[PDB]
Amino acid sequence: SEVELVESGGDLVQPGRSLKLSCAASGFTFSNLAMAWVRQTPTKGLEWVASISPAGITTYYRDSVKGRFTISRDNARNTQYLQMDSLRSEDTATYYCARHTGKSSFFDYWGQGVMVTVSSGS
Amino acid sequence: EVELVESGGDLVQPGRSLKLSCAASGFTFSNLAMAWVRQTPTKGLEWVASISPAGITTYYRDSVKGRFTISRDNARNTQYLQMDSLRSEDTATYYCARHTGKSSFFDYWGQGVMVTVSSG
Amino acid sequence: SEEQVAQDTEEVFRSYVFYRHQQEQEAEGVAAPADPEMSSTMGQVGRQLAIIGDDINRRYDSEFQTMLQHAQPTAENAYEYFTKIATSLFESGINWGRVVALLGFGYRLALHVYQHGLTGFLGQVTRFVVDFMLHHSIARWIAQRGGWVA
Amino acid sequence: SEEQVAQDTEEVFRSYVFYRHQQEQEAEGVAAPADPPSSTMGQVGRQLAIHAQPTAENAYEYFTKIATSLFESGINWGRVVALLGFGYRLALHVYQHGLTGFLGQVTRFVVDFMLHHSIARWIAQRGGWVAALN
Amino acid sequence: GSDVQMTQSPSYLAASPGESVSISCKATENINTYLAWYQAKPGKTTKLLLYSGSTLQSGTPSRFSGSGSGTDFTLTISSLEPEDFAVYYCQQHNEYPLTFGSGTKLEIK
Amino acid sequence: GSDVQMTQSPSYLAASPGESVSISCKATENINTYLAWYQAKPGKTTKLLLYSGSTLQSGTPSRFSGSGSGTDFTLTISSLEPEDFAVYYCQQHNEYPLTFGSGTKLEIK
Repeated sequence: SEVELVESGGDLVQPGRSLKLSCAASGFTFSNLAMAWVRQTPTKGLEWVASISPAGITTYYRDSVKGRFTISRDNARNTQYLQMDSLRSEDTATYYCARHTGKSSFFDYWGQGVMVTVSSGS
Repeated sequence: EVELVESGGDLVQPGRSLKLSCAASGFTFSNLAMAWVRQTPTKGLEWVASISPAGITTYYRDSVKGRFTISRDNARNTQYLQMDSLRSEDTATYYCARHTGKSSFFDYWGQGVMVTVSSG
Repeated sequence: SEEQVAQDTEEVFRSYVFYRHQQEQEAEGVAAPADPEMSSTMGQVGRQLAIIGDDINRRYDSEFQTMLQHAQPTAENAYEYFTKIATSLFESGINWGRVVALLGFGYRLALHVYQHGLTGFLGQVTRFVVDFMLHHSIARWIAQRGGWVA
Repeated sequence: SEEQVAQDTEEVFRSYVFYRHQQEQEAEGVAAPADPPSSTMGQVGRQLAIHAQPTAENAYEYFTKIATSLFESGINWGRVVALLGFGYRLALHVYQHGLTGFLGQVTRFVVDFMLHHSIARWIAQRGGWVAALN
Repeated sequence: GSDVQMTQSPSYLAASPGESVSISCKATENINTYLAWYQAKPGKTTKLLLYSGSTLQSGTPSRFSGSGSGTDFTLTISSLEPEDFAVYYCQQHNEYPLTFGSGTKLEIK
Repeated sequence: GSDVQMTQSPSYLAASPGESVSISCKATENINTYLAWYQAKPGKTTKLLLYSGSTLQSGTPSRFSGSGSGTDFTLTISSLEPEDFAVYYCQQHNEYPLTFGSGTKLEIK
């Protein structure tokens, strides 16, 4: 029916640790469209983090997260993931779930946003 | 009847100089961009440098920026590659290549010239 | 044969509308991450014809160069050869460009009627194509040139 | 008017062959190193160089009429642009195999054919050249 | 081998229903005509307004209009309606990595 | 920010006249469809086979065919001819610096 994307994997985490995000989807055939992750940094604006092919074979990453972040998906459960390893004080942002319109690189629908904060204290 | 022939190869010690030269025929030389590609014994195939048809604009790869200089004499139907301060990583077979049109793939190639850098 | 080309249309048209559909949902900008890509004679004919579309002149423009390369026009018999070709764009007749345009019309027929129609309209459109091609001498015109393999 | 389309072709065609040549040798990919017209009819040459919503219970009558219209004699906007493209292939391929540059003598050949075979009037009856971008 | 950077302008806009208003989005490098516009509201989900510089997305009102050459783009809201009060982001989809803009807030004056 | 690196596979291939065969060329970053293929013979000069992923170069036989999305490309020789035994290199022409592949040598089986 109606398209909806819901994220859940937000938390407060220490620097250098790991954290895996999860985005649930409904309202469309999940195994037919490419998904992506976008984050809203307190200073560095809006950043595209990663995108993944419909079947998950091909993945694109941005330079600042290449090697640390891993994007994945489980088409059986209509869910995509974002495994953030070796977190940094710059990875703290609001992470949004986004669906590519078709085979293009702009996004039909978005998620509501999940909060990830990387900090030791203060 | 296009043919490209390079000639400026030799065996040289590191840090010295060496100037390559590529002669062209079978087309209007002053209308197409030329390039140099080298085949490294280890580092595969590398695009080295390209030059505009009139020679005003030149592109270089990062590893050769500052040392290699590409030039051409459209009056003499010849392009050059001035290799200064050669290194043990610059030894390869250097090929002459002609851009197809305004694109970055190559119509015809040269026969190949051998440049070897070694401290003895 | 006129009967052979009639049935070869079934695979040529279906292979045409399939690849015509794969390019109408291509990217608009840089393409999203795509999975790696890892076919009869009439099935491949539909693929080669699947490009172009409304720019049928791209077939005419290419047919210009190849026609300018075949007869090799000069300046002695040019005005006779020039007005003859220019008139051939508007005269009644059948050329390879108009046949591909007919296929593209079937694509817009099968597609645009599926949206506003009660059913999926793939089988009923090949019926519309075979009936029209067989009648208006298109099947005979194609057959006398060797077949779809052209 | 037939008078408007007749001479406006000179600007539309001369701008058409210019932009048609500018894209035939473009940078299919990244460009190699390279060294270092705003009127209505001037832009029309560039725009060309680059409804009834059918139903079900009475479709077959409207379908076979249109399908036959692809082969019949007549004038549509596609054939007019195709005629322009022929002038491009004429001016280009004859410049290569000709002693001189044949742009002025070819625009005459194009206008004459349009004026004769009622094509120029057909364009005028649609409003003019400005009627193609719809 | 640098990244395209989108510069949105202005950052803060104050208008009233009925007025006209425009937002500029400039790119450091050429992006052809591939620029998308998004509409972000505090409560609701983000909406796709335009793509490819000028093509309206299914459901976008006709009062929205986008113009853009190669590195200079403009979004234009003609007759401003109360529903057209949100934060607007431009994103180029001409090359990877995809790049958004800082954002433009359209507040009520 | 980094250079695209083409990974050709397989490195060594042995086939016979008449058979069909394909060679894969992968890119580290997106190169859209701008991949060229070259044919290198021991005696003769290197020839341009394809460009822009699928466009045959003037003079290339119809048995050559290339397909490729964005980071995954394939060269395909349909009906293998005895003259078609050589070494093949893929090169991206989507951004500078231009990058070639390691190479694939096609010997006689």
